Amino acid sequence: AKSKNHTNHNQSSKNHRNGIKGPVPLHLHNSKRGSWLPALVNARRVRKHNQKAALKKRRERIAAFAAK
Amino acid sequence: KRAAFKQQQTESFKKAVVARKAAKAALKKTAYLRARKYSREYRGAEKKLVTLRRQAASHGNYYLEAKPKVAVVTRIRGIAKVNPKQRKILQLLRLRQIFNTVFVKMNKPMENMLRAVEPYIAYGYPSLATVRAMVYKRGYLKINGQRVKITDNQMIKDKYNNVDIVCAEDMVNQIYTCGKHFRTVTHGMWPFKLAPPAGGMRQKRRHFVEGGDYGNRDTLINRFLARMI
Amino acid sequence: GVDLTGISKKSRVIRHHTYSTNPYIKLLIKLYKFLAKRTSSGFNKVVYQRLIKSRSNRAPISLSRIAVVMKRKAVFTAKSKAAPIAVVVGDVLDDVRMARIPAMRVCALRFSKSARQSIVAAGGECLTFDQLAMIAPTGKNTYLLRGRKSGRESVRHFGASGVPGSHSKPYATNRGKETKRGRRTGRSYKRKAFRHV
Amino acid sequence: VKPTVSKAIVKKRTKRFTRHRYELFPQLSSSWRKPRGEDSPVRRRYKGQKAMPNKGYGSDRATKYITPSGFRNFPINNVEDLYMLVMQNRKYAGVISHTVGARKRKAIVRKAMELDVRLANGNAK
Amino acid sequence: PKGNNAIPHVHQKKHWNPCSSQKGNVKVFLNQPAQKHRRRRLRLLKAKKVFPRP
Amino acid sequence: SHSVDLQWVLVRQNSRFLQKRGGIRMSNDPFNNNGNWTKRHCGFLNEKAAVVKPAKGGAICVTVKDGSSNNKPRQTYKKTVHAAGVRASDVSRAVAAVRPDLADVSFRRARRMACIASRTAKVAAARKARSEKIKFSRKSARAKR
RNA sequence: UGAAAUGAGCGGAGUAUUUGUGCUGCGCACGGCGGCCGCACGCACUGGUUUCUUCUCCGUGAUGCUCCAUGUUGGCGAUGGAAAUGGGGUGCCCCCACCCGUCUUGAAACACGGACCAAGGAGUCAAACAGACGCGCAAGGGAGGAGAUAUGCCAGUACUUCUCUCGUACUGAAAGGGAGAUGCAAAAUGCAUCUGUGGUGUGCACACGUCAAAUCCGUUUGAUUUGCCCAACACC
RNA sequence: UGCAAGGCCGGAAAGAAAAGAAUUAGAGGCACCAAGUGGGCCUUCUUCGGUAAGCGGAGCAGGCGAUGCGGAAUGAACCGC
RNA sequence: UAAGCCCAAUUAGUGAUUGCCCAUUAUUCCUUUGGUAAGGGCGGAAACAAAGGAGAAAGUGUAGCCCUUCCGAUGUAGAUGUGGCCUGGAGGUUAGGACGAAGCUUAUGGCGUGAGCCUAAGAUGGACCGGCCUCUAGUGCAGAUCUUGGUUGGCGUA
Ligand SMILES: [Mg+2]
Ligand SMILES: [Mg+2]
Ligand SMILES: [Mg+2]
Ligand SMILES: [Mg+2]
Ligand SMILES: [Mg+2]
Ligand SMILES: [Mg+2]
Ligand SMILES: [Mg+2]
Ligand SMILES: [Mg+2]
Ligand SMILES: [Mg+2]
Ligand SMILES: [Mg+2]
Ligand SMILES: [Mg+2]
Ligand SMILES: [Mg+2]
Ligand SMILES: [Mg+2]
Ligand SMILES: [Mg+2]
Ligand SMILES: [Mg+2]
Ligand SMILES: [Mg+2]
Ligand SMILES: [Mg+2]
Ligand SMILES: [Mg+2]
Ligand SMILES: [Mg+2]
Ligand SMILES: [Mg+2]
Ligand SMILES: [Mg+2]
Ligand SMILES: [Mg+2]
Ligand SMILES: [Mg+2]
Ligand SMILES: [Mg+2]
Ligand SMILES: [Mg+2]
Ligand SMILES: [Mg+2]
Ligand SMILES: [Mg+2]
Ligand SMILES: [Mg+2]
Ligand SMILES: [Mg+2]
Ligand SMILES: [Mg+2]
Ligand SMILES: [Mg+2]
Repeated sequence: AKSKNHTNHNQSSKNHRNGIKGPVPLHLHNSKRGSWLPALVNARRVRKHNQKAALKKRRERIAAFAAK
Repeated sequence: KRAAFKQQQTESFKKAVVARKAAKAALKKTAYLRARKYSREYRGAEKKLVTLRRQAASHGNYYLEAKPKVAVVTRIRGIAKVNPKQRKILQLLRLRQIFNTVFVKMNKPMENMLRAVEPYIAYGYPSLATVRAMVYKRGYLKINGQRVKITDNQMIKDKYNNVDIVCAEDMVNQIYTCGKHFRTVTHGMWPFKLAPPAGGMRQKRRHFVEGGDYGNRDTLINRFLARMI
Repeated sequence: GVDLTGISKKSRVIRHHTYSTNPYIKLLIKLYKFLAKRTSSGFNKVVYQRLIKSRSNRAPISLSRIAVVMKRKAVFTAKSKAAPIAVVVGDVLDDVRMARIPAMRVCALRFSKSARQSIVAAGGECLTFDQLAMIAPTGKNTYLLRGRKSGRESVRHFGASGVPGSHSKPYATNRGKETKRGRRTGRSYKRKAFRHV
Repeated sequence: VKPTVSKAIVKKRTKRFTRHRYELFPQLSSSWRKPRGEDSPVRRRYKGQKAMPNKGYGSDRATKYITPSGFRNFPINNVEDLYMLVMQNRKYAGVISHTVGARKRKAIVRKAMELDVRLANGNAK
Repeated sequence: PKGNNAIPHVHQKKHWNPCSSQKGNVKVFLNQPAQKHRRRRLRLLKAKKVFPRP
Repeated sequence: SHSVDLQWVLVRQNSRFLQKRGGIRMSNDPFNNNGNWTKRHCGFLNEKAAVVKPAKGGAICVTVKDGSSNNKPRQTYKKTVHAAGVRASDVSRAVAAVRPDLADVSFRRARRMACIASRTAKVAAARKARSEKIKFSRKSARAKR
């Protein structure tokens, strides 16, 4: 026998029971994979240099603190 | 006999008692001065407006009154069969039960919200007597998430911790004149819970203009609330 | 009636008592509930909550990790001050990958025999919580630590391994069975390794 | 001995909660059972039907478990059990078990008279 | 529903369970301590019989 | 070694001194002044304890556990008998000398013992008067040997 | 029924304060005209006057952690086959009230099963896997089979080696290969040290300061600066 | 020494003025394990097929189903709650 | 001369503001129960014989350690909790019985919201058995055109 085909009667109520959650903020999950490659490669070189600078900065802080 | 730790407890308690009595006497004097100041301000404002109206009439002009700044809103319908948009607004006004009542500012953002839920509310412009009666008779504060009746001025001072709100007359003045601490005072109070109006209503399903009850009824709201408080 | 629709969704599930059957755990809970109620330190409150927690949420810690974090704190501490006491609400286990360690004072619910021997041989002391309550009632000059929870096999198994961007392990006993279709491009399709979120 | 005075007993409800339609079938006991029928008028709370138990009928905690005499019952089986009630004799009254024989009951009653301990099911005196 | 579980291979589709129509195919170890005692007793008796040989 | 706090955790739910009848929890511990099943009143468990007991005649006896020989059951409890007419405050002071937190309950128990002794004499006399008017038919005597 | 009376009400002492009305001073404000004229009596000077109107000021912590315990006048009750108050039983009056279980959007139904009672009557046992919770040990955990002697009451308990199994390392179809940090440097297996988070952002507690509110003046409750950041998340 | 990108150092910050110039019975985020259900029906506004139907098919919302109570004499869905 | 229809009032050109009746709703008072619950007390202050009294546990859950305060409470399918109730057997512990155990009968009351527990009487019976902490299972019936036994209106009828 025939039956109901389709309806959207109760769906809005179901979606709002646990609410419609907002988006993740922009500073999270901001991966750069798939972007324009030439700019991606150049940015990798700068980040490698910055890590070496960070290590050097900590050593100087330790030596200065020990000297009081 | 009492020994060791039982002595300094007695001495510290003795100093606590006298300090409590001194603080209570100081607060009573402060509340007396502020109440006297407010009453003189209210009388002076009324006499000023009376003279201004007389001057305009004697020369054929008109005097335009200032637009109302405060409204009092009460819910007059149950909780059944409410659309989602109306349901959301009534929750943001804290009107979750029939015959709950609140004070709101009568500005443009609030006016458009009251328009969307008109069939559920009756509102108007309160008077000094109405504000005073609600605070003294139906006034409750939110203390640690509990609904606590106001019974002395020390309770008010501890709740707000502001030098401008120390007594019950300070709360009345802020609400009635829409002072700079209007939001702080009203947000700190539990929503008012009132009784049904003695003598009945006309028709809750029609606007006041049509002979019903809901909508804006101006200063006639005070007669309505006088039978509910 | 009052319109309180969806008000039960703001309730939170918190344990108020322990499920343990250990009388010594019960004694420690009694002592630190008293301390948390009657003092003004956050250390006692945190210790009380962690004592209430369950075994799976009290992951063990490594002696090498303790040593590393203690050194990183000590490099920026004046030489006229004493090193803090490491405090773990859980178990401390030995580490064969690190042989040389400094003298440290550690308090924990339980020590393995190897860890106790290593600490004593290095020249430190192993303390219990009842001793700690007398040495530092308010937790002054301490270092609260937790063990690692990520890296467990159950955590590695959580999720569906057949959706794009997922790298969870499937539940299977035969390692060589669930290859081919759905995991290689040559067999119909391959699950995508990456997906933007 | 006189029991300690308490506030008046209220007893929110005195009638028992009996099973639906137990009067029409001899085999059905009057012990309460929760009706789970889909069309049951008792479950659906019709106006003229029987009521159902819930938490609102609970008794005042100040006067709970107190017998009309003003004491609370504590079962006893021999003479030595009386010494538990010596200090708190204004709060608890002893109840002798059904299976205690007549020979032993004579010793329990005689001892309780001297200690001034009330027996719920004593004899005369 | 089924959810996320291991795909089962329990291998119990033959008539192994003894029932009203099947003899079954099972082996239990309820005689293990008795057999252990019997073996030790037999070893002691054999040693006594073949004394003094190892 | 093994403290009172540890032992109370072990025996709180199950002990031969715990009488849980009906819904009431009582204690038949001989060294309990109240009959309540609490850690404070469990005299068999505490390091120090004191209890008020009646004596022959109309006297009141105080049994004290000093906590110096808890590993020798034969020498654990020592009795100090006081003759009749002793003030109830004097008895409480003897108890308070070993455990100050039992002073109030021991005072009330001392008065209760005195009232029982006087009532027993009055009841026994009345019963004997009734028994003298009854012929009876049998009476047994224990052999003196 | 005063076993804490917090009182404009109880107690004590004064019998005068100060709220309003009326009248009125200066300056400002307000209205009209084009600075002068008006001010119904607005703000400041807590402006003056006392003609009317009104009471004013002090006082009792818990050395009580909690529960129970206290007036007046009559009727009934003087130990009985007594009185009283609760239960229990049967009838009656006024009001209320469709037959249970079930499938179903919808049952009371002209939808099915339903004469009465007793006894019986339906999510169990085993194996593989996973999650939550309890317990032991921990880079290790644990057998199983079997033996040995207490042991010849005892199908239990006590003891034991190698081994076996899961794990400490993964990856490729396979032949195969196989994971530290820092510094100098740039070697087709580079060299040197070994008390050490590979880096960045956000991140308990603790340590050093500062600011608020409250305070029985001992200290508390919140914020924030800096350091290290544990667990954890994101990007490399 | 211009633009792009990643960092370091320093300053300022009604922490968001005034003009009707928001409000909240306003603690955010993240996981693990699992049930029932997958025949619906009615009403308000908008509608498609049909002469029409207590007929068939859809959009938004509220209900009955799963719910009594007080009203419309009586009624699953109407009015009040 | 409505007890009908359309308007309009509240005791009526006299004096200014609510005629009356009926809810599982609103306000308020008493009691219960559960919290994402909020606070206080818990070193026995001193003193006190019969011929003012008792209690006072550092605590999820009880006959709740005690006291104060605020808020919520209906519900099919379904999920979870309970120092929640009941039945046959096992390891412990503590009792009862020929001056009468189990079983059976009830206008026998008492207790608990309830599952149920306890006492009384037998003008019943004649030999075993109760409470508490753990362990264990062939562990709770109103209906399946359910199984077996007995009974029964139709009926002194065809
Ligand atoms: Mg369908
Ligand atoms: Mg009406
Ligand atoms: Mg409507
Ligand atoms: Mg790992
Ligand atoms: Mg009852
Ligand atoms: Mg239904
Ligand atoms: Mg499904
Ligand atoms: Mg004392
Ligand atoms: Mg006076
Ligand atoms: Mg019916
Ligand atoms: Mg049908
Ligand atoms: Mg039906
Ligand atoms: Mg029909
Ligand atoms: Mg059918
Ligand atoms: Mg191995
Ligand atoms: Mg070898
Ligand atoms: Mg691995
Ligand atoms: Mg390989
Ligand atoms: Mg390959
Ligand atoms: Mg603004
Ligand atoms: Mg179906
Ligand atoms: Mg159809
Ligand atoms: Mg259905
Ligand atoms: Mg309805
Ligand atoms: Mg009609
Ligand atoms: Mg309540
Ligand atoms: Mg419910
Ligand atoms: Mg059986
Ligand atoms: Mg009968
Ligand atoms: Mg069965
Ligand atoms: Mg049956």
